[PDB]
Amino acid sequence: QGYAAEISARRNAMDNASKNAGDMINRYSILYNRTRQAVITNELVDIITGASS
Amino acid sequence: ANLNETGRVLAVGDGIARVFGLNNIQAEELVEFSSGVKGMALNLEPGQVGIVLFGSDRLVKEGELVKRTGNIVDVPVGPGLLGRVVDALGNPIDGKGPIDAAGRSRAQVKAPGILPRRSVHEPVQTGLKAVDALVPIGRGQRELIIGDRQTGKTAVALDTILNQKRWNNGSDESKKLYCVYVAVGQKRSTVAQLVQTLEQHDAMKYSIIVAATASEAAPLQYLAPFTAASIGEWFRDNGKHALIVYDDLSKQAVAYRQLSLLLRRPPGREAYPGDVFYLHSRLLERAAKLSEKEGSGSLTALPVIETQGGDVSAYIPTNVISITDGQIFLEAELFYKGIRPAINVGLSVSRVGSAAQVKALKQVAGSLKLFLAQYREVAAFAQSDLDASTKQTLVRGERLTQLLKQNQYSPLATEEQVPLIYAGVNGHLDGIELSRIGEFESSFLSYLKSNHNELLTEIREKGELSKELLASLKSATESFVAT
Amino acid sequence: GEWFRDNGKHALIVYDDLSKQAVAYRQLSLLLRRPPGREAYPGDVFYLHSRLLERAAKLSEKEGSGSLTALPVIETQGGDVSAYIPTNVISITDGQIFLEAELFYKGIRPAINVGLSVSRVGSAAQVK
Amino acid sequence: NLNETGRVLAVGDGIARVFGLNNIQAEELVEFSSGVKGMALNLEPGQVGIVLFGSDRLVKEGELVKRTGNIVDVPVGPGLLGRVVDALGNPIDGKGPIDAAGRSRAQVKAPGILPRRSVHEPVQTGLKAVDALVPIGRGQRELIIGDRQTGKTAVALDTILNQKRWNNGSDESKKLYCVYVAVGQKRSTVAQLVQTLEQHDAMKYSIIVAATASEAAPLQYLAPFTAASIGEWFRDNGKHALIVYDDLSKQAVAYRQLSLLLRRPPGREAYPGDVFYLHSRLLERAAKLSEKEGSGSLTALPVIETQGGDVSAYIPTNVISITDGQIFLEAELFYKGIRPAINVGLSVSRVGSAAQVKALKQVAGSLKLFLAQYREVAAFAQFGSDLDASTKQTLVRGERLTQLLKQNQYSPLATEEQVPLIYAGVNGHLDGIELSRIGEFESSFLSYLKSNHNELLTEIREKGELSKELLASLKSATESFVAT
Amino acid sequence: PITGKVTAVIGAIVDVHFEQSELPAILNALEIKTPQGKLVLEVAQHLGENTVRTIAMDGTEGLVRGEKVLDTGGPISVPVGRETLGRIINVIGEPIDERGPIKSKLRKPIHADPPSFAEQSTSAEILETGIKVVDLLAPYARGGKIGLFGGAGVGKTVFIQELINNIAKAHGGFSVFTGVGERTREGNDLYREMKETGVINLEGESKVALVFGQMNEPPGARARVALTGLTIAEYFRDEEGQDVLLFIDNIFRFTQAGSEVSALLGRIPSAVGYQPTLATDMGLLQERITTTKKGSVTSVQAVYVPADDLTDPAPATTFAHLDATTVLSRGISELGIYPAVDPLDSKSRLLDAAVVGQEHYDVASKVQETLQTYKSLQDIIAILGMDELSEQDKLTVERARKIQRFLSQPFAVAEVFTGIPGKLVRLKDTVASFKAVLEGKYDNIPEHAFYMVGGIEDVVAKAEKLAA
Amino acid sequence: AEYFRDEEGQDVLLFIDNIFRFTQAGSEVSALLGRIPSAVGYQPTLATDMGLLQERITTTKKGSVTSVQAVYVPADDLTDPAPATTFAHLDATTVLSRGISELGIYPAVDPLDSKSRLLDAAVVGQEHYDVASKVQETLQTYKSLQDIIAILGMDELSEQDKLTVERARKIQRFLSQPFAVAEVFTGIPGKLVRLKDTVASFKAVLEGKYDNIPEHAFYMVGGIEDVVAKAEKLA
Ligand SMILES: Nc1ncnc2c1ncn2[C@@H]1O[C@H](COP(=O)(O)OP(=O)(O)OP(=O)(O)O)[C@@H](O)[C@H]1O
Ligand SMILES: Nc1ncnc2c1ncn2[C@@H]1O[C@H](COP(=O)(O)OP(=O)(O)OP(=O)(O)O)[C@@H](O)[C@H]1O
Ligand SMILES: [Mg+2]
Ligand SMILES: [Mg+2]
Repeated sequence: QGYAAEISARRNAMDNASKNAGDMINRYSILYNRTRQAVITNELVDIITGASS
Repeated sequence: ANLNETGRVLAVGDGIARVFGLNNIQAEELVEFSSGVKGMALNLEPGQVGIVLFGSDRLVKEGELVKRTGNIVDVPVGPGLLGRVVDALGNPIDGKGPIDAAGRSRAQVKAPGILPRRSVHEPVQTGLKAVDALVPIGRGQRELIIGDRQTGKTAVALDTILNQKRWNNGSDESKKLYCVYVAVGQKRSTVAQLVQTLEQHDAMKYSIIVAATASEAAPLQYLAPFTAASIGEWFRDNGKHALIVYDDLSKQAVAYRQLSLLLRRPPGREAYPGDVFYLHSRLLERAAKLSEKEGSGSLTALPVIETQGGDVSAYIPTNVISITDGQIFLEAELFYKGIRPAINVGLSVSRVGSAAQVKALKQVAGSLKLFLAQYREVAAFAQSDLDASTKQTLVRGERLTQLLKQNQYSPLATEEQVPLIYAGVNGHLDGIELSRIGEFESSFLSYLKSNHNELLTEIREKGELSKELLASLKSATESFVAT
Repeated sequence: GEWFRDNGKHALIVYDDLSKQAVAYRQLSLLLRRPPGREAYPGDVFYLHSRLLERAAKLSEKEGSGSLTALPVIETQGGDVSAYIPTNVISITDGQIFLEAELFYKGIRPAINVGLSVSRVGSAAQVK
Repeated sequence: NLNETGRVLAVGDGIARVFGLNNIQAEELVEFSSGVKGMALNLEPGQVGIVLFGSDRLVKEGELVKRTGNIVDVPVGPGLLGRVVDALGNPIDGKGPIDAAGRSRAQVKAPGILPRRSVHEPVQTGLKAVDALVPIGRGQRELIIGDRQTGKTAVALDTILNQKRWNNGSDESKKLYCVYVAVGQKRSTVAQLVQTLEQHDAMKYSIIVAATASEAAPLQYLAPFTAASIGEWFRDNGKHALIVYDDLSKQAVAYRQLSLLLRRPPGREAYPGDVFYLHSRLLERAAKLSEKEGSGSLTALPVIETQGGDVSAYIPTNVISITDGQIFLEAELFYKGIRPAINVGLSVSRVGSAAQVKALKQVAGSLKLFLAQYREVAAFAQFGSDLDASTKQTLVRGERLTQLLKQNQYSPLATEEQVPLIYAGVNGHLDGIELSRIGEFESSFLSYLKSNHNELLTEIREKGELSKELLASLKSATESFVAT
Repeated sequence: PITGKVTAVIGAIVDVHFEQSELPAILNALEIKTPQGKLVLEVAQHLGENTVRTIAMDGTEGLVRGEKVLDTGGPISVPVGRETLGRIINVIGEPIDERGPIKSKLRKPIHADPPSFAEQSTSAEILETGIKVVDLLAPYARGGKIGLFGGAGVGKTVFIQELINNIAKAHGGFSVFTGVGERTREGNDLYREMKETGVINLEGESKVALVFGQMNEPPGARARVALTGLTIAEYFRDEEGQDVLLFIDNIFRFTQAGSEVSALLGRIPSAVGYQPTLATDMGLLQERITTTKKGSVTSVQAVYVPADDLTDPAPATTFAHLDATTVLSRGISELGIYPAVDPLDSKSRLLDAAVVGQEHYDVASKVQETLQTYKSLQDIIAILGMDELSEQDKLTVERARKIQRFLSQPFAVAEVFTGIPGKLVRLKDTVASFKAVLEGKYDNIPEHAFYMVGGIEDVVAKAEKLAA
Repeated sequence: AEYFRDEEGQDVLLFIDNIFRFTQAGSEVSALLGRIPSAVGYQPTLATDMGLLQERITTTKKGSVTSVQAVYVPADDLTDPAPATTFAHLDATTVLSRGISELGIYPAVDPLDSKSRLLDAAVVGQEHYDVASKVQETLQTYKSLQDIIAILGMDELSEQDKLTVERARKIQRFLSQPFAVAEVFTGIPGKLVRLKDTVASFKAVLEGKYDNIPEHAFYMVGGIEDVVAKAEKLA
C-alpha cells in the first residue's frame, strides 16, 4: 500500500513540477525578449553615436 | 525688408521645414504656409528658422512664402466646446459648424505652483465598485490607468465618464464634472464609434473630444494632450470641475520620439530622448485642485498607458508612474479569466487614498483592500491541507471577487455600492452560491429600492452611516439573505 | 549560372558563404560612410541577398525550360538563428538544411537536424 | 608673438580651444592668464585643444595663454611618505611643503624586455584566501574586481596594513612601501581611509595620491600615471613598492569625458578608441627588475567595479586581459557570511605558486582541490537528492574549509599563523569540529600554538619552509589541540 | 553695464552676442526683461566671435532674435541666513510663498568650490530613524550622507516624509528641504504638514527652509535648484555654525535635467545618451554636500532609478558618494512588504562591530545570512516546493519568511491610504526583537502575525488576535 | 618567416601570440582614424585585415610555414567577432576550456570543440579515426547524461548508460597530461606520449580492458602503462 501511495504521490509531484517549470519558462521567455530588444537598441545607439560625429 | 514678418522656405523634409527670414518671429510661434498648413517655430537660429509642420510635408515646397501668426501655439477654450469633437489645434472635425470660444489659451503653460493648490478632498465617483472601493480617485488627482492592450483601460475611463450623468443633469456647478477625452494615435473609426457610444448614453452634452488619430502627422499627436489640458484648464481656472483622459500617453511618447529622431536629437534609453520625462511631467502637473482663493476649481487626469508584456518596469511606464498620484493596474491574467474590470488590487494604489473616498464607503469598505490582498496571498498556496480558517478566507475572497465583477457601461451609484460592499464585508454572502452572486446584486438592490428606499436616500444625502442607519442596513441585509 | 539557365540547361550554384558576403558589403558601406543599421550592416542588406537569391528559378517551356538551383551556405555563431543575416536568408529561401554540432559529436554525420530542416517545396520535387 | 603664446578662441565644459602656440609640444603643460593651468592634448592645423585642470569660470574668450615647455611631471622621493598629494604632487593634507628627491614625467615608458626578472618574492597580504589560493608576487599586476560595496577597498587596505611587520624591520629588502591612488572617490572617504591608516599606524610608510570626484576630469585621468611615477622611484632605487589604483573604471570614465569633449571619435560604450592603450601602458610599468637594475619592484593592484557582475563590459574585459590575475569579489558570497567574499573559483593568479611562501604552498596545495570538488558536490546536494557517503564527507570538508577562510576586516594574519590553520583544515582535523565553532577553533587554536608551541611559529616564520620534522611537530600539536 | 542681443533660441538654450569688447564670465547671470517679469539665463559656454551660449532658467517661448540681454555681473545668487527660514525659495532665489520680500542681509552665489581635503570631518555616530529595516541592517549616520534608491511607485516619497517626521522635528539644528523635480502636490503637502506641526511658523520662529524646483520646471531650473538648496545649507553650516539637515528629493532629476540640455549644448552623447560631464557635475554638486570642521550636515537624498535599472549611469555614479544607502525594490513591494527596502542591497558603513556593537552586528549579519539562504532556494521552492527541502532548510526558510514580514512597518504618513496606524520602533527594541526571532523563541507564531507590526510585543498581540 | 620560406627554402615554424592583439590593435587604429565602428566596436576591415595577415602564412611550393597561434577569447565568448573571424583560417583548433580546467583536467582542452582538418581516415588511418570517433561519442553521451545525473544521480541510469558514463569519466580524466613546463604548477615529472601509444591506450580503455581500474589512476598519467602502474601504487 505504501508503495502504491508513493508512486502516485511522485507522479503528482512531478506533474506540479512540470506546471511550475512551464510557468518559469513563460516568465523567462518574456525576459529574454525584453533583453534581446534592449541589446539591439543599445548596440545600435552605440553605432549611431560613432557614425554621427 | 519684408523678411521681418514673412519668410522663404529653404528646405523641407522629415516633417521639418527650414525657412529663411521671419526675423521678428517668437520662439514656438505659429506660422502659416502658402498652402494653409501650419507649423510651430521650434528652432530660431542665425539666418534660419526650423518649423515643425502640423501636417503632411507634401503640402510645403521649397520657395513657398511663410507668414507669422504672431501668436504662440494656442487653442480656443470655453463652454462652447461641450459636445464638440476637435482636432489637436481646436478645429471642429465633427462637421457641426464653427466652435464657439470664450477665449484662447496657449498649448504650453506652467502648472500652478505650490501655494495655489489645495489637498484633494472631493471624490470622482467612477461608478465602478472595485475602483470606488479599493483605489478611490479624488478631484484634482492624477490616477494612472495602465495595462496590456485590450485589458479594458478605455472601458474603465469611459465608465468613469458615463457615471457623471446623474450629477451633470443636476443644478449645482460644484458637483458637475466636465469630461475631456483625448484620443492619441487611436484609429479614427474607433474614435467615431466612441463618440457614438457617448451620444447613445447622452454623455456627449457635457463632454469634449480631442482627437489626433493614427494617420495624423506626428506633431499633432504630440500636441493634442497639451491643447486638451488647456481646454480643461479653462474649467479648472473658472471654478468648475473637469476630468481629462489621455488615451494614450504612450502613443504621445512614440510621436515625440518620432519628432526627436527626425530632428536627429540623440536617442536615449529605448531610443527615447532624455526629454520624454519633461514631456509628461509638465503635462500631468497641470492636473490640480486650486485653493479657495483661486475659486476651488480642479482638473482630474486619468492617463492611459499600454505596457508590452505587462512591464510596469519599462521606461515610459515608470516615468508616468513616477509622475502620477496612483495607478490602476489592469491585469490580463484576470481579464481573460472573465474577472472584469480586472483590477489588480495588489499593485493598484491611490496615494491620495481615503481623503477622496466617500465616508460611507470608507465605513463599509473597511480593510477590504487588505482582505483581498490577504486572499490573493492565501489562495496562492492553496494549490499543506487547508485549515478551516483558510477555507473561510477562500470563501470570502471568492465571493467578494464575484461581487466586484461589473458589466461594461453599467455605472453603479454610491447608494448602490454601499449595501453590496456591506453585505460582502460583513459575511452575509458566505452562504450564498457564488454562481448566483450576479443574481444576488440584481435582487438585493431591487429589494432595497422597494422596501428600504429611505435607507438609500439617507446614504446618498448624509454621505455617512450613523449607528441607527448602520443597524437599519444590517437589518435589511439579514432580512434579504434570509429571504 | 544564368547562362545555363537561359539556354535551357540546368545549373546548381553554391554560395559558400553568404555571411562573409554580407560582411564584405558591410565593410564597403561603412567605409563609404553610408548609414548603418542593425549590427552595423547597411539598411538594405536584405536587398542584397534577395537580389542575389531570387535569380534562382525554374523557367517555363516558353522561356526555355532551364533552371538555376541555389544552395546558400550560412554560418550561425553559437547556433543563433535570430541574428540579422540568418533571419534575412531564412526568410528569402524556400527551406533549410540545418546542421547541428551536438549531432556531429554524437557521430550522426552529416549531422542534419531533421526537426529543424524543412523543404517547403518538398515532396513535389522528390523522386517518386 | 604666437610662437610662445596664444589667444583663447573658445571655452566650455573644461575645454579651451586656443589660437596660436605654434611651438607647443603635444601634451605640454600650459598656463592661462587667469592662473589656471591646462594640458594641450589636441594639436590641429589652426587650433590647440587644452583640457583645463580647474574651473572654466576663470578662463574666458580672448584671454592670453602661455607655454611652459614642461610636459607634465611630478615630484618623487621618500619625502612623500606619510603625505597626501593631489594628482600633480601638491600636498593637500595641510602639512608643510614636500621634499623631493627629483621630478619624473607622468607618462614614462615601461621597463623593457631585457631589464626585468621573473617574479619570485611574495606580497604577503595577510588574507587567508588570497595568500593560500591566489598568491600575489612582487612585480605582479593583480586585478581586484567586483561589484559595488563587495569589499575591494577592504582587501587592498588589509594588504597595505599587513606590511607593518616588515616595514618596522631593518631589512630594506623585505619592506614594501605603499601608494594608494583614490580616483573619483569623495574626499570624506579618503579622509576616513587616512584616519584608518593613522589609527593602525600604517601611514608612516604609505603615500596617498587623491584625485577626488570634484577634481577636473584631467586630474582624475592623470593621477594614476603620476602615482606610478612616484612608485617607480622606489622601483628604480632598489626598493619595493605596492601601488593600488582605486579604481581604474573612474579613470576610464574621466578619459571618456575628455575624449568626448575634445570630439575624438568614440568607440564601444562611447569610450575612446584606445582605452586599452591607456590601461596597458599604465599597468606594464609594474615590474620586477634584475640584479643589474638593483632588484627593485613595483606591484600593482588595479580595482575594477563591475555593473551587475557583467565582466563582458569593455573596460573590465580590457583590464582582465592585461592583468596577471583576478581576485573576484561577489555580493552573494558576502551575504552568505563569507568575508572578504572572494569567489575562489573565478579568482586566479598566473604567477601563482611561483610567488608563494613555501610552507603555505606545502600545506595549501590540496586546498584548491577540496574547494573545487566541494562546489560541484554542493551544487548537487542543494537539490536534496540522495547522497553517497564519501560525497557527504566532501561536503563536510568543503563547508569547514569555507568557514575557515572567513576573516574580520583589518585583522591580517602572519603566515606563521596561516600555516597551522590551513594545515588543520586540509588534513581533516576539523571534520570532528562543529561547523558553527570553526571561528572559535581558529581563535583558540592560535592562542594555543602561541603558548604551547611558540618554537614552531618561530621556525615557520624564520625558515619559511616546513621541514619533515616541523610538519610532524605541527601534526602533533594539531591533534593535541583537537583532542582538547 | 555689459549688454548684448539674443541671436539663437533653441529649446532651453539661448545664444547671446556681445559686440562689446568684454564678455560675461561663465556661469554669469543675464537678464531679459519680459512681460511676465524677467528671464534669467546662465552662461554655459563661450562660442567665439563674441558669442556666448546660456541655459535659460524659465520658458524661452516668446523670445525674439534681437532681444536685449543685460549682464548682472555675477552668478545666480540667493538669499541666505535665518530670514530664509519658514519660506519657499525659487531657483533664482525669490519668495514664492507670497509673503513678500526676503530681507536677508546677504545674498550668496549658488556656485562655490567644495571644501578642501583638510576641512573634512569624519563622524561615526548612529542616527536613530525609528525604522526597523534601517536601524537594523543599514544604520544611518549623523552628519553623514544618506541615499534612497528606488524606481517609480515603490514609495520613495512616503519614506522621505517618514524620515522628515521622525528626524526633523527633533534635530534642533536648522533644516533645508530641496525639491528637485518632484511632484508639486507633495511639496504642497509637506508645506501644509509643516505648518500644522509648527515646524514652519508664520507668526514666529521657523526651523526649516524650503527650496522647490518641482518637475513642472524647465530643465534649466531643475539643473540649478539643488545648488540653491546647498547654498542655503552651507550658510547654516559654515556661518551660523549650526548642525543641518539637508533633504533632496529627487537628486536624480539634477542629472537628468543636464542630459536634457546636453544635446543642445553640442556635446557628443555619452552612454545611453547621458552628458559626458555626468561624473564631474555629480562630483561638483555632491561632495560639496559634506560635513566639515565648521559644522555638521546630515543629508538625505532620494535617487530615482530609471526603469528600475540600478546599473544606469546616474544611480551607479551616485552610489559612490554616499555613506548609507537604502534600496527600495519593486520586487519587495509586489509582496506587499512595505517600506519595500531591499534588506540585501541596503548598505551602511556604520554597520560595524565597533560602532553598532557586537550583538547588533551579529544579529544583522545572521538576519542577512538567513535572507540570502532563503533567496538562493527560491528556484527549488518555486519548482519543487517546500516538501523536498531538508528540515534545516525548511526551518531556515520559515524564519526567513517571518523575518521578511517582520521587516515591514507601517508609517504614520502612509495611514492616509494604507489605513494602518503608524508605528515607531526603537533601535534597542528592533535588535532585541530580531535576536529573539533568530533564537527560535517565536517559531510557533504564524508568519501572518509578523506583518505590519511595530515590534515583537505587537507580534504577540496580533498572534493572540489571530487566535480569536 | 617569409624570408626563411621563399629565399632559403626552409620549412618554418611561426609561433604567434597573441592574434587577438592584432585584431584589437586594428580596432584601436580604426577607431582613431575615424572609421565608423562595426559590431561591438570592431573595425569595418576586420575580415580583410585578418585575411591579409593569415593567408600570407601558407605552404608554397618553395617551403612550408607551420604556425601555432594563441588566441585570447574575451569573456570566454567564442562568438565574439575576433575569435569568430580567426576560426575560419585554421587547420587545427585546440580550444582550451575553463569548465574542463575547473574539473582539474589539465591541459584542459575541450575534447569536442577542438577540431582538425586532418582527422580523416585517409590521413591518420582507420584505427586512429575509429578510436577518436568513439572517444567523441562516449564523451558527448556522457555530457548529455550529465543533465539528468545532476538531478537523479547515476542510480536511475540503465546499466549500459552506467557503463558508458563510467568509461567516459575514465577517458575524460585520461586525456589529462603532466607537462614539463607545468613543474612550477605541479610536482609531477612531465612526460611525452607518442601518438601510436595514445591510440593503443584509448582503444584499450574503450574496449573495457581496464574497467577494473579506479578512475583516479587515469589522472595526470602518461600512457596506459602509467595507468597500470598508478593503479597498483594506489592499491
Ligand atoms: N467590464 C467589462 N465587462 C465585460 N467586458 C468588458 C469589460 N470591460 C471591457 N470589456 C471587454 O473588453 C473589450 C476591450 O475593452 P477596452 O476597449 O476598454 O480595452 P482597452 O484596454 O482600452 O483596449 P485597447 O488597447 O485596444 O485600446 C471590450 O470590447 C469588451 O469586450
Ligand atoms: N572581511 C570583512 N568582514 C566584514 N565586513 C567587511 C569585510 N570586508 C569588507 N567589509 C565591509 O563591507 C562593506 C564594503 O567594504 P568596502 O568599503 O571595502 O567595499 P568596496 O568594494 O571598496 O566598496 P565601494 O564600491 O563602495 O567602494 C563595508 O561595510 C566593509 O566594512
Ligand atoms: Mg483603449
Ligand atoms: Mg571601495
